[PDB]
Amino acid sequence: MRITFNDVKTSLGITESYDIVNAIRNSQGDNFKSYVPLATANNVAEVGAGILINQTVQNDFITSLVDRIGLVVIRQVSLNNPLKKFKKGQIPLGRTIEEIYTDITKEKQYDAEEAEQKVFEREMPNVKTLFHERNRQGFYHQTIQDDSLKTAFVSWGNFESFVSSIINAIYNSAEVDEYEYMKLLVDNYYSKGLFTTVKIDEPTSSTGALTEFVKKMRATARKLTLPQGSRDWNSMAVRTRSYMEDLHLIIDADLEAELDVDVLAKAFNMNRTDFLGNVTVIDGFASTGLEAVLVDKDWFMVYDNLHKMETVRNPRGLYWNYYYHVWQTLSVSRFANAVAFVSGDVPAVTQVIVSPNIAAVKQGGQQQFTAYVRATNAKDHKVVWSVEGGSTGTAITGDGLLSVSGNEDNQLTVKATVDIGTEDKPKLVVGEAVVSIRP
Amino acid sequence: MRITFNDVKTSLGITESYDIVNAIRNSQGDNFKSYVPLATANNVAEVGAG
Amino acid sequence: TQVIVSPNIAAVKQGGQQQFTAYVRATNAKDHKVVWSVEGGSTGTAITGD
Amino acid sequence: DEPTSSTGALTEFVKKMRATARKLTLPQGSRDWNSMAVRTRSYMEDLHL
Repeated sequence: MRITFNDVKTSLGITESYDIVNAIRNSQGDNFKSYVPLATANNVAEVGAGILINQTVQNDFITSLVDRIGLVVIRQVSLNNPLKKFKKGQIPLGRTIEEIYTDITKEKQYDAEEAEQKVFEREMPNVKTLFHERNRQGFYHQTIQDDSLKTAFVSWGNFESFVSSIINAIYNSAEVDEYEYMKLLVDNYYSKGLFTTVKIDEPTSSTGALTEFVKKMRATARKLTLPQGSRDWNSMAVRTRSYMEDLHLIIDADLEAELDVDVLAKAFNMNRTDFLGNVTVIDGFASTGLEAVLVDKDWFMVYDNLHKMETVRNPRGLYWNYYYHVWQTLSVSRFANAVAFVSGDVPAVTQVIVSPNIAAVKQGGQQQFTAYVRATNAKDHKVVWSVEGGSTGTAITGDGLLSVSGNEDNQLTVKATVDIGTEDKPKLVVGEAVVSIRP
Repeated sequence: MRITFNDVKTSLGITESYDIVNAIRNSQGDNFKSYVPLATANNVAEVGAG
Repeated sequence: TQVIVSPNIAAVKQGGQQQFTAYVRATNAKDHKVVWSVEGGSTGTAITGD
Repeated sequence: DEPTSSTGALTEFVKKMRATARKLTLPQGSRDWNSMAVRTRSYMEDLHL
């Protein structure tokens, strides 16, 4: 079989901003006057950018002879992912990971007249759980047809180098895809509205506020590690604590350069104006608003289940097949602190969290729910509660107390909604919880 | 006693600013072009937050 | 500034298919839509929007 | 004025704080910084901000 091409131009997919040969020819004392004395300028400009598809060229002196190629160079590259340090061990058996967290309780006023009748009363501890599963199962497939590949080389060294490059491409692809999956984790988390958003663009004073972003980042990092804890920085609304040595700040190259040229080059004793967490620089995020993300070491929940490679030879077709199987689980923990720095515009409310998300009540019982809205601004918004159970008799008050009718058997859905849009154009942010009924 | 739950969504209390899977699918020169070649991206996006 | 088609040289049979990707060098942050065409001049040959 | 209004207000606040701290610990004492208006003296090591 012969594969041949005809009528191929040197300027195949080139869009010209301007014609350099015409500019040189038509220059009159312009910046192109330096190239006027050059004699073989058109020939250099015609083929100086390289050729995509080559064709046989006859020799200049003798038209019968053809021109040969005198050099062959093989280009090699090796890639790694910089986020591999956030991975955990392996899971050889099982599929699901369970994570449990016990929160804090409230203080009760001291009383003896009341205590004399409720000694054996019980108070349910507050505890939440979430689950992680294996979700990545892929393989990389390539083929090597060495007998058909022999004709493209005249040197065994070049042939072997090309085969080795083909082999290395598989591992390069695996590393690149792993990095992209890890970045997709953060982008998905931001897209689902589970971060706490801090604006780093609006300043508090028009007096040369070129340090507003670094001041905000420093303050946020400082208040992330207050000893008494807080429940404003995690998507499960649990009072937790962070440590300074376990905080990782993933930022952008342009942000790093901006900080370095703006504050570090002009600050005396720059230790008072640097970042606080462990800094890792990447090539930006996918979402519009993200500029930097500050997370905890326990935020990542990435494990690898399988890594293997297997080959098979086709003797009728005279070739080799390589398969590289990778199985992994990629997830994040909602119990860990995570904040995202935004330099654009954001909605008034990002999410609403109902603290009891799973409940089981009897036909005459009651359940109390609490709601936490994540408002970017300082404006306070009210929640409204509803129940989509269906039976008549079950009702929820405005505070968040749900009572269940004595005759009812179906799964109840408790919703708390907040309105942030205008009239006739409503926009709603909803938190939800599920209630089962004991018989 | 036997407490069970039936027909529970995987997006119980989640309100999304934008659909990440739709953004990846309908991408032409955007910042998701690196996510386009990913094979099992839908499952990771679906169960990546717990 | 330019648009680069990742496979620039291809060889296919009369019943085969090929996949091409386009990379657009955009100076600004705006997003632009690519449109594909074939100038072979034969009926029955087609290219999709993807 | 305000610690965050501008860069001059912050340094003015620093000046006022330093002056107050200096005059709270004069050896002769002062009945100017307590609710009982009694003449008392503080120490720099015991001052907390």
